[PDB]
Amino acid sequence: KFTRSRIPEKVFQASPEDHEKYGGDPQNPHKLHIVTRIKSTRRRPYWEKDIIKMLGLEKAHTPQVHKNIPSVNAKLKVVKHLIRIKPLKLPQGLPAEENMSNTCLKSTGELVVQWHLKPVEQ
Amino acid sequence: QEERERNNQNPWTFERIATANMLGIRKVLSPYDLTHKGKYWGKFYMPKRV
Amino acid sequence: YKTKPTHGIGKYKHLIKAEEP
Amino acid sequence: AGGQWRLQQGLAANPSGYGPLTELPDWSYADGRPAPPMKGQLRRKAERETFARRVVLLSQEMDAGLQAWQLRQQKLQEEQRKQENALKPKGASL
Amino acid sequence: GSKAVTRHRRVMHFQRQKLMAVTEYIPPKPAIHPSCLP
Amino acid sequence: RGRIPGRQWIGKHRRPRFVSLRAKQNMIRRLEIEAENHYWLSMPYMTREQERGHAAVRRREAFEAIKAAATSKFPPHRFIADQLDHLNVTKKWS
RNA sequence: CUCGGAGCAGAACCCAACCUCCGAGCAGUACAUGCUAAGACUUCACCAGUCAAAGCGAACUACUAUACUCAAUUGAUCCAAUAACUUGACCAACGGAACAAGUUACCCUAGGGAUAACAGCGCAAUCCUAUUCUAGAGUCCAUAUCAACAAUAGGGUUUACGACCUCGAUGUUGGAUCAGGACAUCCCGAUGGUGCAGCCGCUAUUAAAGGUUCGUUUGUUCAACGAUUAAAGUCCUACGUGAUCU
RNA sequence: CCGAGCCUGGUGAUAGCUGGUUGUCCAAGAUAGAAUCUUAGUUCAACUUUAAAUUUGCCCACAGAACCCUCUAAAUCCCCUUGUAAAUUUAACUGUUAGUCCAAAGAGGAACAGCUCUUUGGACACUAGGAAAAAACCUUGUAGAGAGAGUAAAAAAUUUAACACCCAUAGUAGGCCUAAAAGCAGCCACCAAUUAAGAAAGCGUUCAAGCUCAACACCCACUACCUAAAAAAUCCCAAACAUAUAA
RNA sequence: ACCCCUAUACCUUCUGCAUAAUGAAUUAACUAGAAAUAACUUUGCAAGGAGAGCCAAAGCUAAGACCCCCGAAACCAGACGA
Ligand SMILES: [K+]
Ligand SMILES: [K+]
Ligand SMILES: [K+]
Ligand SMILES: [K+]
Ligand SMILES: [K+]
Ligand SMILES: [K+]
Ligand SMILES: [K+]
Ligand SMILES: [K+]
Ligand SMILES: [K+]
Ligand SMILES: [K+]
Ligand SMILES: [K+]
Ligand SMILES: [K+]
Ligand SMILES: [K+]
Ligand SMILES: [Mg+2]
Ligand SMILES: [Mg+2]
Ligand SMILES: [Mg+2]
Ligand SMILES: [Mg+2]
Ligand SMILES: [Mg+2]
Ligand SMILES: [Mg+2]
Ligand SMILES: [Mg+2]
Ligand SMILES: [Mg+2]
Ligand SMILES: [Mg+2]
Ligand SMILES: [Mg+2]
Ligand SMILES: [Mg+2]
Ligand SMILES: [Mg+2]
Ligand SMILES: [Mg+2]
Ligand SMILES: [Mg+2]
Ligand SMILES: [Mg+2]
Ligand SMILES: [Mg+2]
Ligand SMILES: [Mg+2]
Ligand SMILES: [Mg+2]
Ligand SMILES: [Mg+2]
Ligand SMILES: [Mg+2]
Ligand SMILES: [Mg+2]
Ligand SMILES: [Mg+2]
Ligand SMILES: [Mg+2]
Ligand SMILES: [Mg+2]
Ligand SMILES: [Mg+2]
Ligand SMILES: [Mg+2]
Ligand SMILES: [Mg+2]
Ligand SMILES: [Mg+2]
Ligand SMILES: [Mg+2]
Ligand SMILES: [Mg+2]
Ligand SMILES: [Mg+2]
Ligand SMILES: [Mg+2]
Ligand SMILES: [Mg+2]
Ligand SMILES: [Mg+2]
Ligand SMILES: [Mg+2]
Ligand SMILES: [Mg+2]
Ligand SMILES: [Mg+2]
Ligand SMILES: [Mg+2]
Ligand SMILES: [Mg+2]
Ligand SMILES: [Mg+2]
Ligand SMILES: [Mg+2]
Ligand SMILES: [Mg+2]
Ligand SMILES: [Mg+2]
Ligand SMILES: [Mg+2]
Ligand SMILES: [Mg+2]
Ligand SMILES: [Mg+2]
Ligand SMILES: [Mg+2]
Ligand SMILES: [Mg+2]
Ligand SMILES: [Mg+2]
Ligand SMILES: [Mg+2]
Ligand SMILES: [Mg+2]
Ligand SMILES: [Mg+2]
Ligand SMILES: [Mg+2]
Ligand SMILES: [Mg+2]
Ligand SMILES: [Mg+2]
Ligand SMILES: [Mg+2]
Ligand SMILES: [Mg+2]
Ligand SMILES: [Mg+2]
Ligand SMILES: [Mg+2]
Ligand SMILES: [Mg+2]
Ligand SMILES: [Mg+2]
Ligand SMILES: [Mg+2]
Ligand SMILES: [Mg+2]
Ligand SMILES: [Mg+2]
Ligand SMILES: [Mg+2]
Ligand SMILES: [Mg+2]
Ligand SMILES: [Mg+2]
Ligand SMILES: [Mg+2]
Repeated sequence: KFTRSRIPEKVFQASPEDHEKYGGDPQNPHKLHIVTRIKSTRRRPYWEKDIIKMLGLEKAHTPQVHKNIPSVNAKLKVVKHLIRIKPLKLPQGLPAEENMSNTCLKSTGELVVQWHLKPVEQ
Repeated sequence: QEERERNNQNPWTFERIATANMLGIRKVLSPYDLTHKGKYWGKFYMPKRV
Repeated sequence: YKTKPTHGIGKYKHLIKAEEP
Repeated sequence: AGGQWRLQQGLAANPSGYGPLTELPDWSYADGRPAPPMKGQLRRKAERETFARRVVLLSQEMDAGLQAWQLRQQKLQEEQRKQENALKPKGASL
Repeated sequence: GSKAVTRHRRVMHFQRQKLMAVTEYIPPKPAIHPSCLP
Repeated sequence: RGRIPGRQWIGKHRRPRFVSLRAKQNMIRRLEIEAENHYWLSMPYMTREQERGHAAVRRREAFEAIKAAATSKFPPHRFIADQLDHLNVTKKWS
C-alpha cells in the first residue's frame, strides 16, 4: 500500500563535505527560507496537495519566504520533492521603513534594499 | 559485490533515493524496495545492481 | 505497543515450560 | 534560450523578469514630463513591498522568540538559587 | 493485473524504469590505462 | 506485422518503453535540486523548545479576525433614496 | 441466505470474494438476574444492541460478595391468548408480504451486448514447434535415428477461460463457385549427415514460381474402403466467401 | 394479423424499462456503507449545494495505545507547537448509491487474462503538452487579448565461439576373481627401472593388439577461462545519418 | 478560391464512443416541470395576528419561490360480426 513516507533523520545530517559544496555555515544557520514550487501537485497524494496550500505555494515559480524552524521544516520535508529551498541572503540587512518600496529579490537569493535600475559606475 | 558498491562512481544509488523518498519515487516503488534496494524484482535477482 | 521501547514487557510464556499435550 | 546563463550572471532566467528592460517606463511625454507608472510595475512594486514586510515580520518574530526563550532560561536558573537557603541544620552535625 | 511475483519479468513503471537507468553501476576509470604503464 | 496484443501501455504484454539520454538528464537534474533541499533542511535556526510559543499571539489574533468576519454577516442597510430614485424612469423634458 | 471466533486485514477503527477454517439456534447456577439514575459505547444509517458511578431497597463484618457463568446461544410491527403479570413463528428467504406451485418450442411485451449461444479481442492452462541438458534405447556407440526427468523461448490452428465491441440483428454446419496469403514443404528443384554399396528410405538446411485425383457409404468436417497419382501437404482468411448459390 | 375476434368505453390503464425533454451567462460540485422478493430500483447514512449561527478545523513535539504468535512490515491512532483558514452546529433539499486503468499490500484463477474481489494512493469520467495514433502512464491545472519570453515532461541501446606443439621403453599380462580380465568388467594394493613415463585419465580389443592424455627433452603455444537462435498467414515500413566544440 | 499547417460530426447511452452502438434526408409549423409540508426572502401588525372558524412561550397575516412528454403486451364492461 502507498502511505506517507518516514524520512530517516540521517538524511538531514549535513556532512562537512556538503558544507563546502553548498557554502552553508552550520554554526550560523540561515534565518529564513526561500521556497519555490517547481513541480505540480497533480498525480501526488492529497496530503501533499494540502501542505502546498498551507505553505502558500499554489502558483509555481513564485518565491515564498518561510522561517527556518523545525515545525516549518517538517512540512517542507513532506513536499521537498516539489519545491526548491534556498536560504534568504541580506547583503544590506533587513529592509527599513525608508527603503521598503525599493526592495527586490534577485535570482541568487539576495534581497537588495536598493534597486535603481541603473548600470554600476565601477 | 562489496567492492563494486565501494568504488561505485555513480553519485545516485537506488538505496539513497528510495529511502529518502527523493522525487516521490516511493509512489511507484514497493515497501520491500527499502530493503531490496533495487537488487530484486519479483522473483528475479540482479547481481549487477549496486 | 510495538513501536514503543516498552514492547514485550508483558511477555510471560517464554518463562514457562511449554505444556502442550 | 539562455536561461541558465542569465542565472549564472545573477539576472532573472526570463529576461521579462526584474531588470531595466521591464521595470523602466516604456514611454514619456515629448516635452520631458514623465509618464504615469505602468499598471504592471505598480503591481510588482506592491507585491515586492509585501514580500519585504513579510521578511521583516518573520525575522522579528524569531528574534523576539529567541529572546523570550533566553529570558526564561535565565529566570529558571535564578529560581534554583533561592530554594537553597533554609534553616540551619542541627542534630548530630550541629 | 499481474501480481507482485510473476513467472515473466513484469514490465516496470516508467518512473521506476528511469530510476534504474540513472542508478546503474559506473566502474572507476583510470586516467591512464594500466597496460600502457610499465 | 508487429502489433502489441490488447492496449499498448497496459496489460501483461506491453509495448516496451526505453529511457532516452535526455530522460536520464532530466531526472538527474531534479535529483540534484532535491539533494540541495536536504542540505538546507539540516540547519534549523531554532530548536523546538525555543520555537514554542513565539508566534502564538499573532496566530490567535489572526483567528479572531476570522471569527469577527464570520459573525458580522447581516443584511445590508436599505435607503429611502434608492426606492425613490426609481421614479426617475418616467422623468421627461418640460 | 441469520448469528459468533480466527486468517486474509501484522500496529486505532473499518474493509470484500460461490475466499481459507471452527462454531451457534443452548446449558448451568441464582430467585434483589429488585427499583432507579449521571456519563458513555454502538457492528459504518435507522431499528436494535452494550457498559455503567451515585441513590433507594437488600445482602454483608468467611464468601476475587453489588448489572450471574457463558462467544454466538436469536425474530420487529400488527394481531391473538390473559383478570393481571406475561406468552406466542426453522416468519431459517432469519429487517419477517396473514395465506399462492409447475409449464410454455403456441408464446407475447419492455429492455439488455449491464448478460449467454455466433464471430472478433484478451489469455496460453490445454495444444503445437524449436533449442538447451545427456540418463536410456540403437550389438559396441548419447547426439544415423529415437528420447526420460527437467530447462529456455516461440506459435495462436484445438478444447477451455474472460465478458471488451455488436441483441432499434455482426445470419450458423457442410457443399458449390472463386480463391488471397503463411511455410512449420506432400510432390517437383538444390544441398549436409547416415547404421547412405546400388535400388528404395531416414534426418537436417534451402526453396512458396508450379502442382496437389476420381469414386462407394455418411448432412457431414473427419474416418473407413475401392482405383490411381511425381504428390493426393499443414494452416489462416468474420470456423475466407449465403445483398453469388445450395 | 385468434393460446383466443373486433369496436367503443373504463383510459391520459400501468410500466423500477427505452426514447425525448426548447433562451443567454457564471459559480460550487465525482461521494465509506446499511436494509430491501433487494442488487436495472428505492429509503437512511456518506458525499455534494444553499442560507445561517459561533469556534476551532487541517498540518502535527514529546509522552502514550497486548499479550498470545512465523513474516521482529510500510504505516496508523492520539497530538501542543507551527504553517494556515477553515471547521462544527442549525435550517431546507436534490442528485450520486450499475467504475475504469495504473502503482502498492494481498486473496481467487494457472505467480492466465483488457480476469475477479478488497485495501492505500493516483489518474480518468474537465484543460493543455508529451509517450506515433491513444479516457487510466508522464508533464501541467483557474479560464481573456498579443505576430513577446523562460521552461516542464519529452528521441533506444546493443553484435558475440581459432588454437598447442613434441614424445612414449620397462619389472609386469601386479595380485585376486574370472572360460578369458593383459593400464582401461569387478576387488586389493598403487610400490618401482630408466634423466624422464599413473600398476593408468579418455577411446578401443571376445580377451590381447591399436590410438591418445598425464612424463622427459625441445621451447618463451609468453590463450579467453565472463555469454549465444529462430516461424504466420493483404504489403517492409517515416526518409536518413557513425566527425565542426551542450546548446 | 484551392494548394501549406492544425482538427477523430452531433445527440443519447456508458467504466469508456470517430466508433462499424442509438436517433436523425431536409424545410416550415406543432411537441415535454402541474402542487403541498415546512423553511427562506420581502411588507403589514405585534403579545398578539387574521374581514367569526385558526394559530400564538415573537408570533401571525399576505406575497414571491420546488415537483415533465411519448410507448406496451394486458385486464374488465357493454355492443357489433358465421
Ligand atoms: K496489452
Ligand atoms: K428475504
Ligand atoms: K484463459
Ligand atoms: K446480438
Ligand atoms: K502453392
Ligand atoms: K449420402
Ligand atoms: K428495478
Ligand atoms: K582388465
Ligand atoms: K439519440
Ligand atoms: K438505449
Ligand atoms: K468499433
Ligand atoms: K461501440
Ligand atoms: K446495432
Ligand atoms: Mg496488483
Ligand atoms: Mg490494440
Ligand atoms: Mg487486527
Ligand atoms: Mg477508515
Ligand atoms: Mg452508530
Ligand atoms: Mg451502586
Ligand atoms: Mg434479509
Ligand atoms: Mg442485521
Ligand atoms: Mg406488508
Ligand atoms: Mg413441438
Ligand atoms: Mg400469447
Ligand atoms: Mg420482443
Ligand atoms: Mg459486454
Ligand atoms: Mg456492470
Ligand atoms: Mg446468431
Ligand atoms: Mg466467444
Ligand atoms: Mg465483430
Ligand atoms: Mg504465448
Ligand atoms: Mg546405451
Ligand atoms: Mg555412434
Ligand atoms: Mg514453456
Ligand atoms: Mg483466430
Ligand atoms: Mg467486469
Ligand atoms: Mg442499425
Ligand atoms: Mg467452400
Ligand atoms: Mg490460392
Ligand atoms: Mg523452409
Ligand atoms: Mg522462410
Ligand atoms: Mg517446379
Ligand atoms: Mg551422400
Ligand atoms: Mg464461415
Ligand atoms: Mg456476404
Ligand atoms: Mg454457408
Ligand atoms: Mg380477424
Ligand atoms: Mg406513462
Ligand atoms: Mg415495474
Ligand atoms: Mg467550477
Ligand atoms: Mg421481504
Ligand atoms: Mg443499488
Ligand atoms: Mg485526522
Ligand atoms: Mg490539534
Ligand atoms: Mg434527501
Ligand atoms: Mg477490470
Ligand atoms: Mg480510488
Ligand atoms: Mg456515469
Ligand atoms: Mg496528441
Ligand atoms: Mg495560468
Ligand atoms: Mg605395467
Ligand atoms: Mg588389472
Ligand atoms: Mg577391457
Ligand atoms: Mg584404480
Ligand atoms: Mg597397450
Ligand atoms: Mg603428453
Ligand atoms: Mg515507409
Ligand atoms: Mg515524421
Ligand atoms: Mg489533419
Ligand atoms: Mg458496455
Ligand atoms: Mg476517442
Ligand atoms: Mg463509416
Ligand atoms: Mg453511429
Ligand atoms: Mg442499444
Ligand atoms: Mg422522415
Ligand atoms: Mg410548482
Ligand atoms: Mg410552491
Ligand atoms: Mg413516440
Ligand atoms: Mg385482475
Ligand atoms: Mg366481457
Ligand atoms: Mg353461411
